Amino acid sequence: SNVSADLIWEVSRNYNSFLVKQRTGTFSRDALNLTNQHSRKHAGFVNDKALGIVPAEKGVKVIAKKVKAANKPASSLYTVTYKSTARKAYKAIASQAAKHGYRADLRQAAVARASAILRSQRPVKPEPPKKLRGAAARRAA
Amino acid sequence: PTRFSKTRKHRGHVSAGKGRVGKHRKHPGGRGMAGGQHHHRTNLDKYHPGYFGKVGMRHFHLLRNHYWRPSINIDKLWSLVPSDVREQYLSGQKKDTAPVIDLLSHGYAKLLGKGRLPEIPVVVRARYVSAEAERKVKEAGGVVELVA
Amino acid sequence: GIDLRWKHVRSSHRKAPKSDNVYLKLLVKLYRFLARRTEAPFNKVVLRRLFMSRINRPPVSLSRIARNLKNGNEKKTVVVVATVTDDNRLLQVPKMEVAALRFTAKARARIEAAGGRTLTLDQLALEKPTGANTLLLRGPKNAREAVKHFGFGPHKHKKPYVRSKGRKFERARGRRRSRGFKV
Amino acid sequence: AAKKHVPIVKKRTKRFMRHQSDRFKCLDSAWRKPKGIDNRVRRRFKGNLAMPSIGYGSNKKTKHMMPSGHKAFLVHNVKDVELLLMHNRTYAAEIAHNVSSRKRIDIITRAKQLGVKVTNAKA
Amino acid sequence: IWRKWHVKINQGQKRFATASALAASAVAPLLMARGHQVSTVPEVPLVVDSAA
RNA sequence: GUCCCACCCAUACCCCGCCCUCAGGGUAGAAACGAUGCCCUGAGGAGUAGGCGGCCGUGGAGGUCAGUGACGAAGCCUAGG
RNA sequence: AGACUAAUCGAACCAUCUAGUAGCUGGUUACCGCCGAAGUUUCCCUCAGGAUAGCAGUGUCGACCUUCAGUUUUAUGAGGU
RNA sequence: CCGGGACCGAGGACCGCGCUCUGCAAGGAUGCUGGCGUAAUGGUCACCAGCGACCCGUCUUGAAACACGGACCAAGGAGUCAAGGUUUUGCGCGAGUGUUUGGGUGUAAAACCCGCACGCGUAAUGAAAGUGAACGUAGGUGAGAGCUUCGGCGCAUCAUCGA
RNA sequence: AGAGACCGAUAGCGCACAAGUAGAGUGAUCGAAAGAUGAAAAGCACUUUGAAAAGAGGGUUAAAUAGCACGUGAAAUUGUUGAAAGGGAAGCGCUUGUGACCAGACUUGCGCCCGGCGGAUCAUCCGGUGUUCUCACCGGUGCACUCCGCCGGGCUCAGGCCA
Ligand SMILES: [Mg+2]
Ligand SMILES: [Mg+2]
Ligand SMILES: [Mg+2]
Ligand SMILES: [Mg+2]
Ligand SMILES: [Mg+2]
Ligand SMILES: [Mg+2]
Ligand SMILES: [Mg+2]
Ligand SMILES: [Mg+2]
Ligand SMILES: [Mg+2]
Ligand SMILES: [Mg+2]
Ligand SMILES: [Mg+2]
Ligand SMILES: [Mg+2]
Ligand SMILES: [Mg+2]
Ligand SMILES: [Mg+2]
Ligand SMILES: [Mg+2]
Ligand SMILES: [Mg+2]
Ligand SMILES: [Mg+2]
Ligand SMILES: [Mg+2]
Ligand SMILES: [Mg+2]
Ligand SMILES: [Mg+2]
Ligand SMILES: [Mg+2]
Ligand SMILES: [Mg+2]
Ligand SMILES: [Mg+2]
Ligand SMILES: [Mg+2]
Ligand SMILES: [Mg+2]
Ligand SMILES: [Mg+2]
Ligand SMILES: [Mg+2]
Ligand SMILES: [Mg+2]
Ligand SMILES: [Mg+2]
Ligand SMILES: [Mg+2]
Ligand SMILES: [Mg+2]
Ligand SMILES: [Mg+2]
Ligand SMILES: [Mg+2]
Ligand SMILES: [Mg+2]
Ligand SMILES: [Mg+2]
Ligand SMILES: [Mg+2]
Ligand SMILES: [Mg+2]
Ligand SMILES: [Mg+2]
Ligand SMILES: [Mg+2]
Ligand SMILES: [Mg+2]
Ligand SMILES: [Mg+2]
Ligand SMILES: [Mg+2]
Ligand SMILES: [Mg+2]
Ligand SMILES: [Mg+2]
Ligand SMILES: [Mg+2]
Ligand SMILES: [Mg+2]
Ligand SMILES: [Mg+2]
Ligand SMILES: [Mg+2]
Ligand SMILES: [Mg+2]
Ligand SMILES: [Mg+2]
Ligand SMILES: [Mg+2]
Ligand SMILES: [Mg+2]
Repeated sequence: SNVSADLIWEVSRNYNSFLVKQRTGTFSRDALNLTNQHSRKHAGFVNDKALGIVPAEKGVKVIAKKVKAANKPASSLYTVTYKSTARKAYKAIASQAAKHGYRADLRQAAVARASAILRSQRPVKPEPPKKLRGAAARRAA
Repeated sequence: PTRFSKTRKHRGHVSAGKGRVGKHRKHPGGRGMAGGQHHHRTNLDKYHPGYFGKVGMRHFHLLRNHYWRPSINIDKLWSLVPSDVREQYLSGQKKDTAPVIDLLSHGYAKLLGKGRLPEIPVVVRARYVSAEAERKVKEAGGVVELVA
Repeated sequence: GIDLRWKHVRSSHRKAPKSDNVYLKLLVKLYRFLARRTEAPFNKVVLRRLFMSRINRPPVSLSRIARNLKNGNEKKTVVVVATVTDDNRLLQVPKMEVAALRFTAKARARIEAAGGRTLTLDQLALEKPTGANTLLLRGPKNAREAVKHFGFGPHKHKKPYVRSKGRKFERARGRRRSRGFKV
Repeated sequence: AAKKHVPIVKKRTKRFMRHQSDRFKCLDSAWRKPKGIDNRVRRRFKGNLAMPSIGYGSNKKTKHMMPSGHKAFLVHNVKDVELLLMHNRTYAAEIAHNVSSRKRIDIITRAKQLGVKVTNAKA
Repeated sequence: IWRKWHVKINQGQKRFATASALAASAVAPLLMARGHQVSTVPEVPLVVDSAA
């Protein structure tokens, strides 16, 4: 055939609508891109098998590409929400990524993304008051 | 496009790549083909031997149509037959019929004899024919006939 | 100081294709892997020829293939990293298996009609990853109109740059003894 | 805290000021390579301004790194700052100058949630 | 005014480009990478009954 | 004038770090990669005229960022980063 | 008196041909990286200029072939300082 | 074989050469401890100090020149475009190739479609009349990448003798 | 009459304005500069000082440092204020010092034990869906020698600057 993951990467390597390039780095805002980096490894929209993790209301929501529905986008994503426990979510995501050979190279990235989202969903601590060093004398008067 | 040109790279460099001693003046050496038998003679003799002088006789009011006689070789003679019929002849499904080729209809006037011919009879109608082409057609078993 | 005649000398050969063809890039990746992971010099030669410009990949005709198919080469697979064209002068196309960068429509049709086989270079890599039983062919590099003009000079019999051909165009004084001298 | 990294070395802190820009107001201080035939700076006379060279290039490990060890990433909204979710130890968000105050507050709140350092958070 | 405003393109190359664009239009990743919202599209070469 | 000892320092020499250039290798039954990437090793760096490469900036056009903005765009000033 | 002919006269003023031609003078606009000269040959109403070869850059290609060398050695010629 | 001093610590799981072999000074710094946790370190600016430092551009063998231009500032300001040619890139098709003079059509200067002729190429040579390209598996010799059944087959290209 | 990958008030026609105008020349001819308050003049009533121009109050406005010298308002150049240096130039490079003024970093985070508080899944099993067909999700069960979170104490590890 004329179309493959390598061909799609060849045609989308230099520019695509998900690319965000600037000094100090080039990122990708693709939904199926763990680490949000621009590379064949993580450009999930070009690969037949890919994973994406987004925040849920209380846990994480994981989408995986279904290989048989690559031409049917409305039914091309297998979605599952994990809102029980951080460790159970990690276990399920790691199984999803490695047990059946579905992008085993993305296991660490997917677990780290789930951990980062769950950490962000925690309450934030208030910032300590900011001290003054040169403004202290001028504002003390 | 202007952004790919070397003038953009010469910005900030005085003399724009034309040198400081030689300065890109207007026309040193003259315009066009000035000095062909002089300062430019070295070039006009190294390249273009035969630039100067006359050779041969004149033809007032030359009408190019008088000399129209495009030529085709016998090696491409069989390419004038349609591909299916040509394949039938080459494989041998006829051997009782001969193809008659109208070179003038195909746009040719003279038949030349560069290539080889398969041993298949073929009638060729041509205004002109070379001796070798005629001999080769006859040996292949056909004939050439003059048609004007 | 180190007193060197040459410093920072760059390699004079191509290291990648100047083309932006995506399929050519994929083919180059495939043959880079093959040339790295195999001992066959065939793979390295094919990889280097995949970088080459079009004038460095002159076309090969069916008649040129037929010439080299003789003398014990009939069952070898013909490999041409170039375009394979047809030849009207060849009336009978021999049965042949050819892997080429591309084929013209007539060349492909005649090869298939003669009982032969047409392959791409990735198919060739699949069936013969080491290039075994292959016949690697190149087209005529110098058979080009521009080359006829190269190196023009006295007593070199090259083609001059003229706007037209005729008695009035570069044929007098420098080309015959009746007009001073000949070349 | 940023990722462990080798100490940051600059090799130079001065700006490579243009020749005679200190004497002529028509000359901006931005560096220009002197092309003059007699130019002492071009000929590298002792005691003159230095010309920039590739030898001054910073270490590849610490290039584009602010003293805290982070690389600046310019963000214009919350969705932009969310791109740094997996990079809170290597990248710090810098809010664009033309961002409104409410959007700045939203970006700062989201960056606090994500643990991403903001270089220009105070306002 | 006699600047070369228009560009002559081979018809064969025009037809290749058109065919290549048509082929690319059938690849779902390419639509998203070009910025189309096709997450709810039932099938990438989306065909609607001509009776509609 | 001759002979001897110690010492001073060049952008030279030696050792080390870093930048770039050039060169030579590794990297897929892919747990895979801005393969235009990464990893390993060696050497080299003056330059007018001039050549080539890569990049920065400006006016306008197509696509895209579901981009920024009267809760303040652009511009301008700034011994603040 | 080459004087005067509207402050203009060894050929007035105005507009146009006209952006007249100049081998001559002046100028010719961001950065970094790599390479890097010549003022010599032959011809030219040639001598403040050209073409021509040389020196230079870039792009390649060829098996980069086991050859190449501003060097020494050995053997063997020439020269008239 | 013993001291005394200086500068430096690149790399980052293991892998290797090894030794004085439960370990080691053997393919690159660790261990212990103290003060401070802020303008203390550090950066920027102004000034003093030590050493260094001629005015740029240009022509030129040679410029800081008693060589020329430059009082200062803002804005403007100089290798463009067309035709023709050439070589080298990238493309499409390929013994062919080129739709767009024109016609058809159109959501109307776009896009799409069509073909007769024509240009270039497919044959050269001679002033011209004119003639016009295979003895050979399209030749022999020496090389020649790559294949090889290991006996040779020999691309491109070069030199050479032939047709 | 319709358009533009055109120009945008030193540009674009010489002319975006009472521009072929003002002005110059006997004349033929030559020939400029010059756009922008504000949404709306609401274009500053009134008091006071002054001969007046104006100033100071006051008023209009979202805004008067938008006041017909009117959007923004650069540089050259100038005034005041503050700091500093200066024995026939100054500027500048390397390097400290002083003074002034500052950006960061830090003020924690990980784990492991011992108590307190809260919750209901924590394993397992059953059923239904999904899926990469063995990995999950959703319901039912669980029901406190589980699981999760928040406080309090102790310990461990890492983490800033100068030594
Ligand atoms: Mg230069
Ligand atoms: Mg000049
Ligand atoms: Mg000269
Ligand atoms: Mg010249
Ligand atoms: Mg050196
Ligand atoms: Mg001779
Ligand atoms: Mg005679
Ligand atoms: Mg004569
Ligand atoms: Mg700096
Ligand atoms: Mg000089
Ligand atoms: Mg070095
Ligand atoms: Mg250099
Ligand atoms: Mg413009
Ligand atoms: Mg603003
Ligand atoms: Mg007289
Ligand atoms: Mg008069
Ligand atoms: Mg008079
Ligand atoms: Mg007169
Ligand atoms: Mg006049
Ligand atoms: Mg050099
Ligand atoms: Mg003469
Ligand atoms: Mg001169
Ligand atoms: Mg003598
Ligand atoms: Mg003598
Ligand atoms: Mg300090
Ligand atoms: Mg000083
Ligand atoms: Mg001095
Ligand atoms: Mg002189
Ligand atoms: Mg000078
Ligand atoms: Mg003097
Ligand atoms: Mg002079
Ligand atoms: Mg002069
Ligand atoms: Mg002057
Ligand atoms: Mg302007
Ligand atoms: Mg300007
Ligand atoms: Mg041209
Ligand atoms: Mg034709
Ligand atoms: Mg003829
Ligand atoms: Mg061999
Ligand atoms: Mg105007
Ligand atoms: Mg004006
Ligand atoms: Mg005007
Ligand atoms: Mg008048
Ligand atoms: Mg105004
Ligand atoms: Mg007011
Ligand atoms: Mg104001
Ligand atoms: Mg205002
Ligand atoms: Mg104003
Ligand atoms: Mg000022
Ligand atoms: Mg001085
Ligand atoms: Mg200091
Ligand atoms: Mg359950």
